[PDB]
Amino acid sequence: AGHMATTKRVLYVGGLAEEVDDKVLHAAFIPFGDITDIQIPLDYETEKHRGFAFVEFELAEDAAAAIDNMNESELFGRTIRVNLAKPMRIKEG
RNA sequence: UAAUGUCG
Repeated sequence: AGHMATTKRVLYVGGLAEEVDDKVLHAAFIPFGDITDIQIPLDYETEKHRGFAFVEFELAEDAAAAIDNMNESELFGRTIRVNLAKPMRIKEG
């Protein structure tokens, strides 16, 4: 039919600690399905983390299960938030 | 929960 939203197999993440790395999100997101890419962009002004990230699955049903089994979770002693990404020109086609 | 998806 079509994509679940303005994006496909992508998940926004927030509430992360400044110590969280792409290996932490990979270890947290892998049991729900095959991960295909991960992003943790720094502030682009001071080279520091902002407590948010993105994760991307090989399948869309794995991203839906990840929303259903990782939202409101807790990483590094802080509560996280997880959902599909907001509308914007994505790096993908 | 919000992005300049550290340019691949």
